[PDB]
Amino acid sequence: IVGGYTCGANTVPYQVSLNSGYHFCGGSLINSQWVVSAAHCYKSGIQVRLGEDNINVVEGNEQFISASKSIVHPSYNSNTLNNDIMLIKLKSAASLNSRVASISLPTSCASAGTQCLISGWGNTKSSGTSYPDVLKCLKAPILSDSSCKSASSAIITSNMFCAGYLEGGKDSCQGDSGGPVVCSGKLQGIVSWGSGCAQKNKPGVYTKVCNYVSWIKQTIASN
Ligand SMILES: COC(=O)[C@H](Cc1cccc(C(=N)N)c1)NC(=O)CNS(=O)(=O)c1ccc(C)cc1
Ligand SMILES: [Ca+2]
Repeated sequence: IVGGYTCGANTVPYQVSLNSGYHFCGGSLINSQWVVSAAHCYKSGIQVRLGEDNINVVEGNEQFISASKSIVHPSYNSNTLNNDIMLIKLKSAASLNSRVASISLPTSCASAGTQCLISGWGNTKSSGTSYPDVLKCLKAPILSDSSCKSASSAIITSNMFCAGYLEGGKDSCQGDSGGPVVCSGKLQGIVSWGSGCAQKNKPGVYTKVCNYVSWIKQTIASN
């Protein structure tokens, strides 16, 4: 996260860290046994870490649980990042409490102008690299599709939405991928892609979760 602030230990209880010997992606706990993340974060041998703040120090509220199954969206296109979403089932249900909680799925799609909370342990520099050990937070508004396409010229599908600032300076970054974008207490997006980080007229692009609720629900019900 670039231009954000330190969230505070466990103030974002649904945030998870995907670890394969090191943190490589974020994720969101949607219930005691399932996590949602980005399809481009797919990898075998994933361990989910819950209740994390400083990912390099055992602080006492963590739950480390291995994944038993990973399900990338059937229509994920790695070239365009369309349908960049994946579900991860935990080998065992996590113990939910004040520091480890799930985030609800949306019942409707959020509108441009809505303020959302984005979080992660990704790079904090727009130029060069500097990885924080504690969770960073960023408040950012959903941008209109027209204002976005008009700025980045990049290809934005109906399963994506831009959030951030066209002036640059604040944005999600490398290592934040798969992380949550929460608006109105519901999971509305997943950190997906962008051109560099916090560059002017290059806002972050997120997976539009409201379009996948049916798939998520059905998949969780049969797996
Ligand atoms: C990959 O390294 C990076 O610094 C960022 C990471 C990232 C991830 C998720 C969201 C954001 C964000 N800004 N909100 C940033 N992405 C890039 O810089 C990618 N742009 S890119 O134009 O460099 C590019 C595009 C496609 C390929 C195969 C490789 C590189
Ligand atoms: Ca820790």
